[PDB]
Amino acid sequence: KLHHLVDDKIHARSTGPYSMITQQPLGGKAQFGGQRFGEMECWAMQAYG
Amino acid sequence: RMERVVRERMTTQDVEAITPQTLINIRPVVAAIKEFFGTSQLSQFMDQN
Amino acid sequence: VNFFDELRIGLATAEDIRQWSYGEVKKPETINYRTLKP
Amino acid sequence: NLYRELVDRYGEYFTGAMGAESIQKLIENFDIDAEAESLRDVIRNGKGQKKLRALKRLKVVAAFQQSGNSPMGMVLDAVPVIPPELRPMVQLDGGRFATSDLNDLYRRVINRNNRLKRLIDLGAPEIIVNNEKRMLQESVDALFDNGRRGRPVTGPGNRPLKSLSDLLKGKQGRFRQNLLGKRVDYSGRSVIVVGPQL
Amino acid sequence: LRGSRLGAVSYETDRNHDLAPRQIARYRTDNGEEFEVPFADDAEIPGTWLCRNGMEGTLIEGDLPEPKKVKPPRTHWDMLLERRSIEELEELLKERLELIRSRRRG
Amino acid sequence: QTVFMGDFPMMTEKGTFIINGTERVVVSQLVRSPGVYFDETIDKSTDKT
Amino acid sequence: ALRQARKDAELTASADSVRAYLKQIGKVALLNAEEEVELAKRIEAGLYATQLMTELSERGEKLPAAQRRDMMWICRDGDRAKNHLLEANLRLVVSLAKRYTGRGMAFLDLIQEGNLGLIRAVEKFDYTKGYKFSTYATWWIRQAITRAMADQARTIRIPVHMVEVINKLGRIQRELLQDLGREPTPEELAKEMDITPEKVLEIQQYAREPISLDQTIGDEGDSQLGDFIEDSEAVVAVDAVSFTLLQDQLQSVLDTLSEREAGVVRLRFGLTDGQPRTLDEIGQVYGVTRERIRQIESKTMSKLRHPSRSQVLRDYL
Repeated sequence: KLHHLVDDKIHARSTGPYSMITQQPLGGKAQFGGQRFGEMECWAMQAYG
Repeated sequence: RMERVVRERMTTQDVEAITPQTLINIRPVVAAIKEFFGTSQLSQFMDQN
Repeated sequence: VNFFDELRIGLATAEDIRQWSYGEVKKPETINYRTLKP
Repeated sequence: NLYRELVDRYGEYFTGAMGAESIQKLIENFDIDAEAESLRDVIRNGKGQKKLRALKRLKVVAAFQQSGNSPMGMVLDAVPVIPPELRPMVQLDGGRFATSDLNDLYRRVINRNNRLKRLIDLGAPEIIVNNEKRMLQESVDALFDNGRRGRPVTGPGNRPLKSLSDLLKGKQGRFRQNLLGKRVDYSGRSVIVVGPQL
Repeated sequence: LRGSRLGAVSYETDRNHDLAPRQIARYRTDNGEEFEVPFADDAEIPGTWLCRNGMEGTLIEGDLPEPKKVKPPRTHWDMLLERRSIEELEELLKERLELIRSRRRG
Repeated sequence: QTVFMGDFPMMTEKGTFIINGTERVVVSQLVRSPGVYFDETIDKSTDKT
Repeated sequence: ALRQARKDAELTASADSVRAYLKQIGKVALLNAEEEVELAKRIEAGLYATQLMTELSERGEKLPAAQRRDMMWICRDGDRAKNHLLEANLRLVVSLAKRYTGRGMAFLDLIQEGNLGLIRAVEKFDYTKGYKFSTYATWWIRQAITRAMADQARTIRIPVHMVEVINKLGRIQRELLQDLGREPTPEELAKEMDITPEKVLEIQQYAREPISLDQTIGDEGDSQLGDFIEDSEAVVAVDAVSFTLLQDQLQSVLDTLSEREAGVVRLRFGLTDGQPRTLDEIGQVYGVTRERIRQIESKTMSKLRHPSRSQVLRDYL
């Protein structure tokens, strides 16, 4: 039984803490934290229109 | 580092009044050991799964 | 307000720089050590 | 030695200086138009390496001629200071403090500028004043872009400091990401399994 | 790892429909710069003001109270004066004067 | 004299050090030994060793 | 040949700029006591001469041409001799400042504060006491260097007296670590310090210097630390909407109350003006007394404790 259990991985955020200098959401699941909607996803959403 | 300190203070200190207790500075040696065992990429956190 | 249409970068001059500012910082201190106020 | 013996014997007939103020005087006494036309003449008639050097220069000379930018802005007289909240001083849990690493560079610049002001007001030799001006130049250079001239201005632990350029530049600088990709609210993640009845 | 700017955000709602009335004063520096400051109505107007430029400016209104600025703290001349005497310095000045005399015309 | 040089961390029976209550392991490092190392390249502009 | 190589090396870039400053100061050699006496007499004579022209300029003299010209010469030569003395002892400034590096400040900053102390020392040098200049000047150099180190080497500026007590506490705890071996406990440090333990604790708190927001994530510098600090001073986005809903509900419950007495409560707690004002002001705006106001306050207050008004308001507290 490997040490990659779901309870360590499941994560969600509607609203939570915010970063310091920039006002972006925090991340890492230690706080609430959010997922990085990075550059490649920006391209993927641009391609959809 | 300690040798640099000790040979700096060999000259400035008066002769016929000194002893290795007064000459040896152990703070840089213990600082180096503590800096090695803590915050070094090779002094790794022990992985016990 | 939006209505963004152009962005013009350019070499700023001293008369522009001292027109942007609201003051002239002239002391190398940040916070009073005891009361923690700027 | 040569310079001092010309100036103390031939003090008239010319003006000669040293440092950034001399560059400012040069930019003051510089006709962009006639120089640009001379470069056009060189490209029109000359050839070879002189040609290529004329092409590269004109790419900068004609850039300053076409728009309304005076080239005086190349030298600097008043240095702007970024707002405090973009270089914050925060009190971490534990009564600690965290600078944003620009406060130290600004402190160095203000220290050296104030020291230069006091030196000039008091009456100081040419060597000390020129050394102070050179350090003011180096502090401003470190503020705008670390790692360019000399050595990177280091901090504790021999870590290079983060200047203003090192915040625009880099993969982690604002221009590339934290502007194109951002952490988002109303989001989550989880490990996935097969849903063959969906 | 919490953090704070040593400030507090007030959850108050804007009340632009009425504010306390605000007067406006015009300050002027020595080099012909003009600055407008919306000072409080029920408040004193300081004729000497530190303006947006950074130098000290005075009000365009004519008051001129002249705060009697302080003399220079200490000069080289003050420091030589306290460690010597006037006649000793006059003797040294005479010594240098006759020195350059004997240098020049012999 | 007999000068106190400082506390020296001691490895336990299991091959691990104990720093600040936590357990840490110093990982053996592979490095390039000092010496003389004669090596060759080829030059495509000249075809010589 | 060899001298040609010397002249070639004389013109190099030296991008370090401390090496450049050192090659610059290498131009000027040292001086001995008699020329120090000569320079001191020259600078004092020039300063007296400039004082005397300034005195004679005001309301004074149409000076003789030769006398006028030659104490102009004296006045310029005083500054010349001064300048020469400072150039002579800049290397002394460097020699005293070389040992204070490695902490707090940079090297050339310390050089420049030593130079300022040197100007101050040549300002207060007396030669009639018959002493070598270095003995007197070292005092001012060390004072200026330690002052500029004290009040210009921390992001949060600690004044000089607290810097001195912090340095003394650090030295004492260091020597006790080296000699006693056993780590100094704070109260014993207070005993040696001849101060109270709580003052020692406050000193230990004040000495703490700020880390950077651009260092290690937790252990290594993968991500700047400033990307893992929350913001307690921020809109949490549930407080704002909850606060607005509280506003509307409190206004509704106040409206369901009686007429003008709910409004007296509104003024008393300042729900529209922003300031509370007192019974004098409520009476002034209404034309009534103060005891009636307090009775109205108590009567209105009693009803809002009753559940129908409280049930839609209790959850907010």
